Amino acid sequence: KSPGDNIDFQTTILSRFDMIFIVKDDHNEERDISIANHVINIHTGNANA
Amino acid sequence: KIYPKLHQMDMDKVSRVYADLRRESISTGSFPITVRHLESILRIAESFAKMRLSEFVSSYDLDRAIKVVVDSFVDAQKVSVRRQLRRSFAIY
Repeated sequence: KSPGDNIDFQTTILSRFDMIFIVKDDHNEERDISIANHVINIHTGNANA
Repeated sequence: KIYPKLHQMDMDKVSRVYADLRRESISTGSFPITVRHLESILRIAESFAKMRLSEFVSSYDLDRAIKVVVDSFVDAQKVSVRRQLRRSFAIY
């Protein structure tokens, strides 16, 4: 489906916003492993800090 | 008094588990398991270490946290979607 009718609010509200980002989730494992490693580095890994 | 931590030695398994959770979840397609579930696994691992008065989180605490998270996620699914318990996530 289009971005409109896939959203709760009025379609024309999308006109008011300057830039609209569709943050789709990609289920590719390369990205999943990287995100998990990053998020663990966040959680007591103390690497990111 | 007890503020536990983890160490990078226990990164590998957790990442793989997260991936598996994702892939059995989109195959089912009923419930999204996002990065929030990985960060809930981490929190429950910290709690498991806290009840043992430990200052670092052992791999057994991580295993117990993973078991709790996967059991809660599985029991919130449909009977048709519940297969992930019998033959997908039976390893955990």
